[PDB]
Amino acid sequence: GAMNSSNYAELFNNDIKLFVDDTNVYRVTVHKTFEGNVATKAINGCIFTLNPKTGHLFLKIIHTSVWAGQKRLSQLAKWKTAEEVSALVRSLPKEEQPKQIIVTRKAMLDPLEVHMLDFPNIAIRPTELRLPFSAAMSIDKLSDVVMKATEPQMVLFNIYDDWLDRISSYTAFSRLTLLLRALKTNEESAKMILLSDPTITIKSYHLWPSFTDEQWITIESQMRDLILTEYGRKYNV
Amino acid sequence: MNTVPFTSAPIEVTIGIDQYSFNVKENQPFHGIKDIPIGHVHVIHFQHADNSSMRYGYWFDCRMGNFYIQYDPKDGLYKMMEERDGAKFENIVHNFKERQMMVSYPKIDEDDTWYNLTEFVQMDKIRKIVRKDENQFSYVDSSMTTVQENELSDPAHSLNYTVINFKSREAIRPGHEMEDFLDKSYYLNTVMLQGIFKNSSNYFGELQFAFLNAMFFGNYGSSLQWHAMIELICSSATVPKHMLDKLDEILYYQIKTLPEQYSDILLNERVWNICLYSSFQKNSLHNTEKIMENKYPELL
Ligand SMILES: O=C(NCCn1ccnc1)c1cccc(F)c1
Ligand SMILES: O=C(NCCn1ccnc1)c1cccc(F)c1
Ligand SMILES: O=C(NCCn1ccnc1)c1cccc(F)c1
Ligand SMILES: O=C(NCCn1ccnc1)c1cccc(F)c1
Repeated sequence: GAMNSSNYAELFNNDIKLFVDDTNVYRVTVHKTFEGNVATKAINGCIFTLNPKTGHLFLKIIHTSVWAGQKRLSQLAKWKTAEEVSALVRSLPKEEQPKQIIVTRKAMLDPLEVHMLDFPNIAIRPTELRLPFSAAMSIDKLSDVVMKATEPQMVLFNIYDDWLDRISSYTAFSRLTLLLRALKTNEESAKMILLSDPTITIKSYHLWPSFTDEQWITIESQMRDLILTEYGRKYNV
Repeated sequence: MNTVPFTSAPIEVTIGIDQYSFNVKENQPFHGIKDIPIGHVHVIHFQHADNSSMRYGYWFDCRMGNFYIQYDPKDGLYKMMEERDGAKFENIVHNFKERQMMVSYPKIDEDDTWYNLTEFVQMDKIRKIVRKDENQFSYVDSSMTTVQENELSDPAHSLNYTVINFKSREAIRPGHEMEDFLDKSYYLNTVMLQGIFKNSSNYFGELQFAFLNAMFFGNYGSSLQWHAMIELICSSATVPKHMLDKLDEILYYQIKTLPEQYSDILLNERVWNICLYSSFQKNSLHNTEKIMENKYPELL
C-alpha cells in the first residue's frame, strides 16, 4: 500500500527498497521563436533512485539525445524512467535487488509495474509524502555531472556522505529531507546557510560540507527557520 | 417452434424466457412455454418469490434435445432435464397444448432483439466454458465466480471466461512495454483473435454471453468480463473495420435492452467514458454513443 507518516520507519528496516523520483528526467527551457511562437529546448535530466537505508544513489543521467524525434515527451519520460529502473534492477545481483520500489509520483505506477512484470515479488508502491527530491539538482556536484554529460551515463553517489558513521539512517534521511526541502523553498538562502563559513569545506568525495555534530545542529536549525520564514513570506504570517 | 414442458410449478416463482418474464403462483396449474423460436440459443431463468436471492437458469438450444423442467423439493430449485424418449415427450407436450397450459413465447414479428443479442453465442462453446459435460444445457446463477476471482473456489461450479489482464506478460511483448500498454492491438489481434478465440465471431460470442449473464443473473464476474472485452477493442488503435461496425451494433442492442433501473450496477462509468470519449475508437461507435447519451447521460 501507500507509504505515509504512519508507516515511515519501514524505510529503515532491513528489506531492501528504493525510492524513484522522475521529476528531473524531462527538463526544458521555454523560449520564443523568431516568428514569435513558443518552443521548448530540452536539457539533460536524471532519474533519482535512492536507497534510504544506505544512502546509495543511482543517478541515471538522461541525455537530450534520447528525446530526438520523439513525440509526447512527458509521457515518454515516465516509460523511459521505468525502462532504466528495470534495467538497473536486472543488473544487480539477486541478493541486492529491492523488495519494494516506492515512486514519488503516482503516474509512475503503471509504467514501472509493466516494466517489472518479470519481477512479480517486487512491490511497486506510491507514497502520500511530498518528498523534496526534485531539489536534487540544487546539489552542485549532482547538477554538474548531469549538465556536463555528453552521452547516457550512470553515476553512483552516497547522498549521506559519511553521516552513517555517526547517526542512524532515520536521522540521516531526516537531515537529507530537511536540506532538500530548504533548497526547494528558497535555493539562494539555503545555499548561503550551507556555505557561508569558508572554513567548513566539502571533501572531494562528498556532496555536503564536513560539519561537526554541533555545526549540524546549528545548520538544521537555520534550515527550519528558513522553511517557516519563507512559509511566512509566502502566506504572510 | 419448440416447447420446454414443466412437470408442475410447486413454488411461487418469477420465470424468465430470454428477455420476457411472467409470474407463476404457488401450485398454479402451469405446464410450460411453447412456440420457442428455433435457430437461437435461449435461457430460461428463475427467481423464487420468497428468496429473491439467487437468480438462476439454464442456457439451451432445442435443436440439441428435448428439455423439460422438474422442481426438486430436496435441492429446492427448478431443474432442467433431458427426456431421451422422443415418442413419450411428444405425447406429453401434445397433451399440455390441448389443455392450454403453456404460455406462448411472445415474440413480436417486427422484433429482432433476441437475434441481435445472441448473434454469435454458440451452445457447444458455452459447454466448453461450463464443463458439466453430461448435460446438453448449461446452468448459471448469480453467485458463480470466474477464474480471475479464483486467482484471488469450487472449480467445477465456475464461469471460465477467457482471461484478459492488461498488465500481464501475455498482454505485453518484452521491449514493447509502452507501445503495447498504450495501444493494445497486438494483444487483441495476435494473442486473442488469432491465438485464442480463432475469429471475431467467437470474440463477439463470449462478449454477448458475458453481457447476458451479467444482465439476467447480476453475475459480477460476467459484468467484469463484458467490460474487459469492450475495453480491449476500444483501447486498440488497429481494429478490423467490420469488427468496429459490428461492435457498435452489438453494444447498441445491449444498452437498448438494459433495464433502466439496473444501469447504476451493470454500467462501469470509467470503461464507458474512456471507450466513448478518450480511446482510439471514440469516434467509431456512433450508434452506441447516441443511445448512451440519450438514455444514460448521467453515467457520463
Ligand atoms: O419425465 C418427465 N416428467 C414430468 C412430465 N410429466 C408431467 C405430467 N406427466 C408427466 C418429463 C419428460 C418429458 C417431458 C416432460 F414434460 C417431462
Ligand atoms: O397462460 C396461460 N397459462 C399459462 C399459465 N400462466 C402463468 C402466468 N401467466 C399465465 C393460460 C391462459 C389463460 C388460461 C389458461 F388456462 C391458461
Ligand atoms: O469462443 C468462445 N470463447 C473462447 C474460448 N473458447 C471456448 C471454447 N473454445 C474456445 C466463446 C465462449 C462463449 C460463448 C461463445 F459464443 C464463444
Ligand atoms: O456494480 C457492481 N459492482 C461494483 C459495485 N459493487 C457492488 C458490490 N461490490 C462492488 C456489480 C455487482 C454485482 C453484479 C454486477 F454485475 C455488478
